[PDB]
Amino acid sequence: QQKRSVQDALEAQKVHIRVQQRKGKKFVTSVQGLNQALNFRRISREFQRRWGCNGTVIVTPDAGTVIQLQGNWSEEIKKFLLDENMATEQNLEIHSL
Amino acid sequence: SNDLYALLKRITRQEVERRMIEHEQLRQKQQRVPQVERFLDATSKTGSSGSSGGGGNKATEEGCGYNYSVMLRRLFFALNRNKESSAMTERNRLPEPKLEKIGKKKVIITNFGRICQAFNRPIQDVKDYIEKELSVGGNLDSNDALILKYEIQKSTAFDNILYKYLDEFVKCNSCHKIDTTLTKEGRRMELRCNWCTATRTVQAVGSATYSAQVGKRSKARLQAM
Amino acid sequence: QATVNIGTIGHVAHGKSTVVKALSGVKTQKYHREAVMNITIHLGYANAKVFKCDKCELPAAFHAFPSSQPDKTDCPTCGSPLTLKRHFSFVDCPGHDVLMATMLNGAAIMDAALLLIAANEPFPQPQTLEHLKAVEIMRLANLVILQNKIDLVGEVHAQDQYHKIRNYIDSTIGSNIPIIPISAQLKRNIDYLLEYLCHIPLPTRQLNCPAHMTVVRSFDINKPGEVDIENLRGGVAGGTVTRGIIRVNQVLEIRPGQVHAQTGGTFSCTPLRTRALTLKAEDNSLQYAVPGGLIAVGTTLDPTLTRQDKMVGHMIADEGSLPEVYAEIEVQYFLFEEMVGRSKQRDRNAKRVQKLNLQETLQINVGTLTAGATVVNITKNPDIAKLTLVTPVCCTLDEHIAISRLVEKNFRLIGWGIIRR
Amino acid sequence: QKRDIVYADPQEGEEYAQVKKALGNLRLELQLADGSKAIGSIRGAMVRKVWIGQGDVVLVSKRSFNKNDIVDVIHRYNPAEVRALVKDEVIP
Amino acid sequence: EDTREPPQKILARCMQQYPDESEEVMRRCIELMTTYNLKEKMGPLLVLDGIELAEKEFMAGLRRHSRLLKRFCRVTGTALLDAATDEATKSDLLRREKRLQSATIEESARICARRFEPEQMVVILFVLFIEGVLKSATIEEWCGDEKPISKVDPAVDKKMKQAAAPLVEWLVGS
Amino acid sequence: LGGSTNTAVPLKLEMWRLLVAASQLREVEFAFAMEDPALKDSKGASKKKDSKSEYKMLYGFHVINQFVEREAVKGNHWGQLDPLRKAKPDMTIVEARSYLRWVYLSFVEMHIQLKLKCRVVKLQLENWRAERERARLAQESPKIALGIPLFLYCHHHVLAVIRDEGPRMSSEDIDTVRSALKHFDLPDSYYNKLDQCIARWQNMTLGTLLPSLLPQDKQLFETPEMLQLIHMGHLLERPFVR
Amino acid sequence: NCYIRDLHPLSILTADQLQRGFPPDISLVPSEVVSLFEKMHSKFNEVVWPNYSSLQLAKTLRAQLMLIEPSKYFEAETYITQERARQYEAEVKNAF
Ligand SMILES: Nc1nc2c(ncn2[C@@H]2O[C@H](COP(=O)(O)OP(=O)(O)NP(=O)(O)O)[C@@H](O)[C@H]2O)c(=O)[nH]1
Ligand SMILES: [Mg+2]
Ligand SMILES: [Zn+2]
Repeated sequence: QQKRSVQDALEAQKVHIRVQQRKGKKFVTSVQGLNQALNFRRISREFQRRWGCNGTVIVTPDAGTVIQLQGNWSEEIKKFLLDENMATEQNLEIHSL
Repeated sequence: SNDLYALLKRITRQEVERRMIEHEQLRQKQQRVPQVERFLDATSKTGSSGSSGGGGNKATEEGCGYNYSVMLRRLFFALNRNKESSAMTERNRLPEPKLEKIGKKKVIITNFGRICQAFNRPIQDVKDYIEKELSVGGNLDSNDALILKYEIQKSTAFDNILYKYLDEFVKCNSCHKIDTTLTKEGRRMELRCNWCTATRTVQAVGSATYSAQVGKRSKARLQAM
Repeated sequence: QATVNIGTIGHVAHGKSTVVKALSGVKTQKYHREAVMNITIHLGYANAKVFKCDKCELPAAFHAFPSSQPDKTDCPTCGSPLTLKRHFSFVDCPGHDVLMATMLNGAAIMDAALLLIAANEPFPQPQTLEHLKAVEIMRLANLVILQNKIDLVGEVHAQDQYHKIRNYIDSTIGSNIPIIPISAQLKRNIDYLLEYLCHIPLPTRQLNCPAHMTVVRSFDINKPGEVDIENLRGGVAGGTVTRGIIRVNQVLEIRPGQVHAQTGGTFSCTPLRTRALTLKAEDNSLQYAVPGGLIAVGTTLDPTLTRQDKMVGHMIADEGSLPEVYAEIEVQYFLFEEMVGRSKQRDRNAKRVQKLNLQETLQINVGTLTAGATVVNITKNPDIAKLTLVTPVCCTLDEHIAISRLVEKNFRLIGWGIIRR
Repeated sequence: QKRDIVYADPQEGEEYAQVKKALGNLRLELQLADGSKAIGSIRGAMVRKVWIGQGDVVLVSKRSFNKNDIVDVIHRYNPAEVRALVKDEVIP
Repeated sequence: EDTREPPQKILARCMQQYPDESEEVMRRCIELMTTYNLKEKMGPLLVLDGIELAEKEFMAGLRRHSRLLKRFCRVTGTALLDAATDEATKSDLLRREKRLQSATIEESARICARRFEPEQMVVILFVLFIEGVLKSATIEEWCGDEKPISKVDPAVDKKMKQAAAPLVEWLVGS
Repeated sequence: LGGSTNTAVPLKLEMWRLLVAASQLREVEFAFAMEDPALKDSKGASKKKDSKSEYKMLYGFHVINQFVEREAVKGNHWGQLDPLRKAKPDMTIVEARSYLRWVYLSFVEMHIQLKLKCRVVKLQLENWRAERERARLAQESPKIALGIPLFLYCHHHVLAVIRDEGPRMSSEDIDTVRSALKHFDLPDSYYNKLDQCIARWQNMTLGTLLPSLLPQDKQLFETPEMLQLIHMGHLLERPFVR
Repeated sequence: NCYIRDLHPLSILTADQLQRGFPPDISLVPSEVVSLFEKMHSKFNEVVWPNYSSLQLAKTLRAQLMLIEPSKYFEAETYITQERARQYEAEVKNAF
């Protein structure tokens, strides 16, 4: 009840996005902070098909179920998680630009 | 003016007629009623001492508090006759960072030292935040011109980075204004305002979650031999 | 000790604990509070004594700190000795969305509150309004409306604001409550404020009826004590008294007591008999507790739980005095028309409340309780629901209930009820 | 040589505006410093003699015969002059 | 319904007695009905209604309970203007003035049906418009009068005609 | 504050004013102005018919529902000053429909610019108040220089009405008269007469309009500025014939 | 610095004012005519005046002067002076 509600609506769940550059004008992008329950294969395979990209479903020690993409995308990696209960609009880090 | 009676057809017709002459009687009658009604409310005449002084609370509500606050707010001499004209919305002036493209890889930022001074934060700490976001190396040292391995087409668009730093760390969310000064309170607790002294805490970056991989290899393994 | 309990309401980012900080000089923490930043989360308490400054009404300038003003035994503002009038406690009831239910928990304790609005936002937010309707369940008469920030923006926008607010009030709740400027991280215009609090009268209470206490705090064990007698420096039932005189070395019953699991489908709960070790209020120690004020009644027996407050909505009385424990409460409910706490565009554009129906998650905020309920019956008589509570509630009055429902990962007042029982 | 800076004439088309993102087939997406959203183009004397990047500020023209067709980039302001312009009194 | 008939009576009686003592303040009442909705709500339906205030005293007691009937009968009431949006808040208000003024003419002929004379309906309606209780259209106060009641049905087709010609005849300025 | 948006609007207002015989309507041709009043008249009719007491912008393709009031309410004519003044008298004949439309659109113009002007008045106002307060300190609060624009604008604004319907009185008329009352206190009977005049001009929709809600004094510097000693005695820009 | 100084009536000699009265230039307001009018009004009444509560030369002139001023008083519905201004001007200069 209320307890869980709070413990969830005000704690944990913090959603990282980042952008970097491979070279010249080539770029890369990641996402982290998404819950284990969700199938990563289904989100990654969406992003891809909606624009020439390239995903992954990488699992890294103590940071795992972290997925990256090819190209600079920051805007749409925020936009798509806003309407979709994936980011309480409060946990949205951008490290781009 | 206006009578009240047990009206009947004939008497109804009187009222009808009286109105038809001029509509002033009814109009101005109910202009006069709210005048003395509202006087009686605000200055109070209500029964029982606690509600009488309740409408006396109301009486001293009427600008009286705000009046004493006029002379007060003028007497501080820091809400009045200053650089608030523009410093209000933060319209403050910040040195416009200025760049160089050396080697078509690196970007040297000459104005680094001057900039860091202006919002009154030290050297190494400011540098950290910048370099973390962009996820590059480079250092400072030198003649206090920064170096970065990040490559961009030469622009004024470095500003976005600075904006993030300034709206997290230095800029209070009370007034919008930087005169601010960092403190050490408890563990991971810092920051103070001093132009109205509404204290605010903030926390400092220590990233280390995910960075990906980029991007040559062979060399990496070779060095990590 | 404190004689009169003064709460604080207002949406977050308009000040709450800020006004309290001005007067008391103390702040509240729990560690977690820092990590989320400017969320208060649980409840405030502090104490500041009233002593009349005798040439003060509204003098031009003095020190920002309130020690020249009341909470001192000597006056430098009139330059003469002070004389007692009153003493107050403070309580801070949250203004954040999620924290509705814990505002409710602390809403039946108080004997008045300060509404806080600020000039830096729009007219009436949603959360403000929702606070007000919450009050009207427990039916406080005294209320005071304030503008926290008036010196951070101009002396133009101030006036307008005041006119609008002024219109709106005494068209909702009479008494024509005053609307007042203050500052309280610049800590000015207390003198003004204080003068209005002085005039708020003594309430009446009963001091010779069987004991009744409402608990909202627990845990004070250690760290340190560490060496010697070893641990700890047993616990408390830290809360307010409404009836009777809680003296030292009396025998107390906790009437929800220790909760025991279901044995198949029917649960049972057994009272806990406990003794008063000491009465502690403020930094002083009492020998008897008078109704009103937060008294830390020292409890005894066993360990486990009651870590920060697992005494949520618990009632303490004397031995042989039992407020009747009910697992099922027959609630006669009345709903509001507007789902307050909704944020869309403007408060006045709100969505309308949906009817109460079978099989839905409720809540039920019986006073200081936060018991989970499911509607099993809408039928017994029209507009009566026989609601089964998992966590038992003790009746001492007919009980005035606020009903909260989940709207979207958070409950938002929907109506009020009274128990027929 | 000559001036590197010109000012808009409010008549005969010509109004300041800023690039947003870039689009294929020589066209780009363009937005007005008073009005609503727009789509621009470019002239053939700037087809790869001049590169107009995103968030660069420029000077349009507008069609004489029919408004609300499409508009076109007839000049570019070097970054040196943008800061100066924006300062003085002129554009947001 | 609720098996709790009584407070609906005490509603009425507290709107007799609060006027009796002091006619000066009538403010509280605004929070009185908020607690006590158990019947079918509405403002002037339950504030014109009383005990002996609304029966025997009705005629003169109308103009001796004035202020609170200008707080409920005339408008629901707000001061709002915006140089931003304020188009849809137009009809939001207007619908609630529409419903209000109209069905207070139901309440008029439901008090004049325990105080039966066709004429004494006419009386009251003018003593509304004379004060600040109403000041809006006499269209409302004629067309509405014929016949809004079915809560008391059987005054219908006589009281109809007598609702009055002088209403219409002052309306058009004739 | 600010105050950039405020300048950005007159650009727009200059455009829309000139778009209107850029192209939207031409509909039918004038054809010489049959008369000026006829506009007002059949606006009166069309607005009465389907009323929210607003009409204008909403459901923007009411251009149809002339057809209603044409084929029904078909005559011999209702509001028949038109046919009389014409010869041939057209009634349901197509020309008449065109006329009606041309009224409706040419009025939507007037209204939709009026809105913007009201906003302008508000933004003129607020910065002049904030100015004044700062100089209250002096307690003689000057100056007459910066608020002559406010006043002169409210003149311009107001006298856009001979042609116009009553706009929404709530925001609009109030926001005008209180920049001439609440924030410019002045002698009364200038006030009283002026508000009578505004009712006259307005009417063809509504007379009254008593704008009596919240006059307030923190402002009283005037008389040594008087009422026509800020006209004769301080104007440089000062209306001209056209 | 400055220095840019204004000017006004000027020289017009009492015989040039007599004969030519008023020869152009004329006016430019703000404040210009209004000042002059203030002067005339006060100076006329201010003489006390020691004869001339008769002969009817007085009451003629005084009345005529009083009739000038209602232009200054009652002209403007809003903040407008229509061109009705310079009729006020032509008045005061013909008077003087
Ligand atoms: N300038 C100024 N700052 C103020 C004023 N009132 C409060 N503040 C600032 O606002 C901040 C918030 O204080 P706080 O009381 O925690 O806000 P809150 O509304 O109580 N938090 P919560 O909503 O969770 O209860 C404080 O840092 C204080 O400095 C005021 O009147 N003026
Ligand atoms: Mg707080
Ligand atoms: Zn500050």
